[PDB]
Amino acid sequence: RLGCRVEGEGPTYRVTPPSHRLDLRLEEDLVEEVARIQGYETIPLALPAFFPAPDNRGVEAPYRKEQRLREVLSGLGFQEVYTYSFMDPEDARRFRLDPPRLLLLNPLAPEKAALRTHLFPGLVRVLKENLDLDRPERALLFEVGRVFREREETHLAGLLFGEGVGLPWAKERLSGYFLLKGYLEALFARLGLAFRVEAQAFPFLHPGVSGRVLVEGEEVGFLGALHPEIAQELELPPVHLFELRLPLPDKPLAFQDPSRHPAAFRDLAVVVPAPTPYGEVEALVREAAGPYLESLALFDLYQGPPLPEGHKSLAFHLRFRHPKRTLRDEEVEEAVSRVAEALRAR
Amino acid sequence: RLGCRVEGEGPTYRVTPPSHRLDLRLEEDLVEEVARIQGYETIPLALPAFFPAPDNRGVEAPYRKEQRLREVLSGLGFQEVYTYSFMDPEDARRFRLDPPRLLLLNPLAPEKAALRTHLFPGLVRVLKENLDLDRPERALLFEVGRVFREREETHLAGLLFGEGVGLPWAKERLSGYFLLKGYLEALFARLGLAFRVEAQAFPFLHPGVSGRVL
Amino acid sequence: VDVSLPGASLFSGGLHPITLMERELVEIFRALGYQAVEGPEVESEFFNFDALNIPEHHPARDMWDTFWLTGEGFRLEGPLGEEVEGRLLLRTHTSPMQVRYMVAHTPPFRIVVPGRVFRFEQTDATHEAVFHQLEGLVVGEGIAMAHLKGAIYELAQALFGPDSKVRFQPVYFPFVEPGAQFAVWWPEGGKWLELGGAGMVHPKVFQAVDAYRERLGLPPAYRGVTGFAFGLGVERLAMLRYGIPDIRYFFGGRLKFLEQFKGVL
Amino acid sequence: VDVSLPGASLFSGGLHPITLMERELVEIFRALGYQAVEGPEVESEFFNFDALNIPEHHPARDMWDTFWLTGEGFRLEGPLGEEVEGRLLLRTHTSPMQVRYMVAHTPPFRIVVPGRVFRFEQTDATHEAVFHQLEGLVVGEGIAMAHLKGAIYELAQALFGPDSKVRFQPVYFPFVEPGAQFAVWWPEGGKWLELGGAGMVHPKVFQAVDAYRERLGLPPAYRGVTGFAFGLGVERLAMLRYGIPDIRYFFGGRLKFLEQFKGVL
Ligand SMILES: N[C@@H](Cc1ccccc1)C(=O)O
Ligand SMILES: N[C@@H](Cc1ccccc1)C(=O)O
Ligand SMILES: [Mg+2]
Ligand SMILES: [Mg+2]
Repeated sequence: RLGCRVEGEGPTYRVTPPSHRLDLRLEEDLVEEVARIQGYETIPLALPAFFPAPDNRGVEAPYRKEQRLREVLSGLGFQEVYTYSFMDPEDARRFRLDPPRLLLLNPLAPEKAALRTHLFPGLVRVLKENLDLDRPERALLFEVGRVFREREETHLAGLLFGEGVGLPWAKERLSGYFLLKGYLEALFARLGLAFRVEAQAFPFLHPGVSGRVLVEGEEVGFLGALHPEIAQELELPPVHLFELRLPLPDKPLAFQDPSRHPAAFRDLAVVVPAPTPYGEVEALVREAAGPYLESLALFDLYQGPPLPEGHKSLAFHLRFRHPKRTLRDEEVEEAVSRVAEALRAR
Repeated sequence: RLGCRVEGEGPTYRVTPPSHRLDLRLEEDLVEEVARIQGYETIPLALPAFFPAPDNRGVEAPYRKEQRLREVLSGLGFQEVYTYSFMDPEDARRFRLDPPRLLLLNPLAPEKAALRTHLFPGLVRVLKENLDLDRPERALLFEVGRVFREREETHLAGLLFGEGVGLPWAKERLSGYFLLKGYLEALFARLGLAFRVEAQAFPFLHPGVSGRVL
Repeated sequence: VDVSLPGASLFSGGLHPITLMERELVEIFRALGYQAVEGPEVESEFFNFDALNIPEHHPARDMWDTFWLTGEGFRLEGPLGEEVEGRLLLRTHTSPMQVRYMVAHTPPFRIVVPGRVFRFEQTDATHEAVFHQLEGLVVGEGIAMAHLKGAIYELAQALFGPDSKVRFQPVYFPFVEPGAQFAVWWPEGGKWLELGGAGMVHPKVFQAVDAYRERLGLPPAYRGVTGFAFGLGVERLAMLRYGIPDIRYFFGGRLKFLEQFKGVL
Repeated sequence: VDVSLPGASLFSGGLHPITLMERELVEIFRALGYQAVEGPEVESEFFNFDALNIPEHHPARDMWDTFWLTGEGFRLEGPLGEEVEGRLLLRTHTSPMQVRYMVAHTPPFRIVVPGRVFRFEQTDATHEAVFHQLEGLVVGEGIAMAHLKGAIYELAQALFGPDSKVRFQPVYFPFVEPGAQFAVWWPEGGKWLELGGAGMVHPKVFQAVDAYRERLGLPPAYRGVTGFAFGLGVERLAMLRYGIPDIRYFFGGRLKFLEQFKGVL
């Protein structure tokens, strides 16, 4: 009826289409025909059942991983945000960063002619426009997106700003950089990943308040206070940032029986130059504590009148334990020196 | 071969089992037989496909709801905990609360002879024993469980204790009741639910620091 | 400023391993179209025993050490919110849910039922009185054992494998014929793990369901349909999976333990 | 103490509506055994057009307003980590992933691909240049259209219904024959919603895949297998679902907006 010639006896036929029909070349094109003429509604409903080829097994992991993370954040207290993957070539300047490696040939507008190499610029920018529309006292958010440098990459950045948290009515607040870090650390605490920060010079980050980020023993992303020069180049006050690369590495848990025998407690302080970083300090103390160091915390420190003008004090709470048996004091005040010795012996 | 008598021409047969076989009454019992004798391993592998009866549609909601919540908490900062559904009748006193409506007839021990009417007692109790084993400075956790009063009920309780949060080294902390509330409010902020508290007298709660939840 | 310094002591929460394991198992069956639903920890001797072909004075009832309860003014709800009768007890397994669900619904369907169960037993390193199980039920015309077999097989793969496999041996249960116990191949640790029991839903169970339904005014729905159900111990698997050595550890609210599973996901 | 007082100002996070919608859609297909996987936003003209039966100088290429890119030292990765060539651009839809996945895997399978796409267009109340789509692909011997039909039907039910239904009309796509557009019945608002397109994977697409595979050393895997794929606009649905009026709203980082979906789940 569609003007085709059908030769053959079956089961496979010779069908020559009318010349005015150019969309008819394959057998499938021919099937689509019977279908539309019979009516797509005359096709029944069904569901397939099969055991999927093995190489398809794990597949979801990556995606899944990204989402659990996405979720934890929101549960931790971050508002998620969605930003255009575009970038104003000009901002490569405005924000002290290298130029975009990818440019559009048909940009939507000269201010979205490149491809974001960084996420945070967009965040900060959002901050601004929010302030101008509605005046939020504080703000804490994040965004996960693809940035483009030599290779496409999945990045995660977060921004904090405002008075901080604390009692609304009551005077004080607690905010600033150490707040952002506070959250950051808790996040990894939740992901079961070891994270720490080490001062690092960043063109876009105020120095002194600059620092690279070390997830479980690795260097990825940074964290810090937004360099004021930029803070002001924009009608903006002080802001705090951090931008990482995903996927986050992962430490497969190795469960470990905790012992019942009570721990060995200790009071201890360290006096070292005002410049020295907490890091190395904890590092050393820790690396010398011995194989029975259960805990290691810092409950206090201050510059301090009663000591060397260029040195500081360190409140370190210590705990020890032995799986199989209780720890004999012989080994405690002993290993304690093992540290103190190489402590400032260095 | 199993000693059955088989009469009939098919397709349905008359099978009388030997008297020593008492487990053979139904046709199905008879099938289990061919199966074990042919070997369970000789049964192929397959997967069913069908559109489920409509009344089964929403079903997962409740469970799902409970879990999202469970998850948010952990993400907010609460350690989850699992406590026995048992209760020491004695604690009905120790903790100022009414007596358990359900008791065991074969308790595991007189200290687990009743059914928890409240969750928190168990939490607090856990707190203690933790302090005695390891000495945690602060603690924030929760637990979701079934309590038993006139009807079985799903309850959620959380406990806070310790110095509170703030700078470890730096002097101050911020904790106490208004901390717990702080978290509570944020949780609802996350669930999109309006919550508030109003002072209420509770036998087990210090007054002045007591309050019902809305 | 010293950036290496510690930030504001913020609380990092975690989840209980059972919850994690439960979750994991659930996500698995969910991918095969199973829907999760829970039942009551306090049940009626009717749903726990009678409904499933379990006799009063015969050897079967004697496979589950039950906790009997007492007390008044306690209202137990039936599948349709009605009040039901029978000696009260603590669900000895999650199977009762099998019934409540069927009474309340129409085939075909696929459900899975996580839940804490209770058995009167002396608590040791590998035995508890309080633990969790995960019941599974799939009813519909045409269901056969091969389906159950595939079901379990998919589960194996999902857990270990594709270098893992399944073992099905015949076993006896009053609510299924054929009945079977199934083990799973663990490629890593190299051993066979007895996971749980399963089988083709027993005719007298279906009978029971319909009978109670009509007594409730509903039309029969399980005549001419087939089905299989299974149930497995969660703690065991969780222990093998997350590598825990003492089952008592789960109900032992120790933090040093619980935190160990903070980032499990 | 005054308990009615406000507690410590703690930060309450939230999620972006697209993420929520995405999530919801994903959980849906996951229950039918679909697995989620993502592709790259920056693609090669080869995967975006050529692989799928899309010609250079013919009317088809002319249905997608593409963003062309430029720049050096940028490394684009192929399905097997190899470096691939072709004019660079911004994925115009998520279909390219269809290919990358097939080249890299073996049937039978079910996947779903969420992802942000880009189209050169003027941004108005119902049209964006940057938005998201969700691609779906199911390949295997025996696959037919009825499967696609059921697939979509299940999706409908999952979203509205069981008082909702599906509409399938024939439409033209270079990578599927038969091709079709499908609408869904919204019982509440009472109208038909055009959701997305779908169809039976085109033979030349399968051809392409195998051809590139062999060029990569792999044996052909898509001869003698069938398949269907579909793709739908996420923003549209999210708007209808969560009741949003302006599509521009999504990329407009306004908080008063974003927070509105805090407790969506
Ligand atoms: N819950 C059952 C396990 C099982 C379930 C279903 C069928 C067979 C066995 C038990 O207590 O052992
Ligand atoms: N992503 C396609 C939608 C589609 C997918 C698969 C088959 C048919 C249509 C589009 O751009 O329109
Ligand atoms: Mg045609
Ligand atoms: Mg038998």
